[PDB]
Amino acid sequence: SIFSYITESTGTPSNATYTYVIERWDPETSGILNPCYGWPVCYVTVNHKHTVNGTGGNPAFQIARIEKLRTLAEVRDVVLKNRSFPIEGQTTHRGPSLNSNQECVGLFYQPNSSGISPRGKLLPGSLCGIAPPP
Ligand SMILES: N[C@@H](CCC(=O)O)C(=O)O
Ligand SMILES: [Zn+2]
Repeated sequence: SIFSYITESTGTPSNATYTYVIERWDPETSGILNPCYGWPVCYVTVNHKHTVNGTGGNPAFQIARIEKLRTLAEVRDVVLKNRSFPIEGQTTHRGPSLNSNQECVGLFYQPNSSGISPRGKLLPGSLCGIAPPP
């Protein structure tokens, strides 16, 4: 799984600044495929749930192009090579009202590198608000 959690949500449900931690991404040993393999363009990003359905907002930043990577394990290899973990920082949400159970910052896949991301979703196995085991 991919473990991330928000440690502070400053503001209101519809206008918030999140402080977050993406703490750990466990090895990918079950053969899960990259859900955006074969798209013309796909990014893995740090992004947040923007709607009640969990679709992506404006990403904090993009980590890598991944549309040529067939498996989720290959995506993990590229993310862990290019970013030291834990990934920590802030991002912002302005849009639909989200309660704490609807807030989440994590690793999204998406075709766009900036702007609201209706086709962006958390990568498979993303856990929001749950700490990893020691
Ligand atoms: N930077 C955008 C954030 C949009 C979002 O919630 O993804 C704004 O403040 O309008
Ligand atoms: Zn948002």
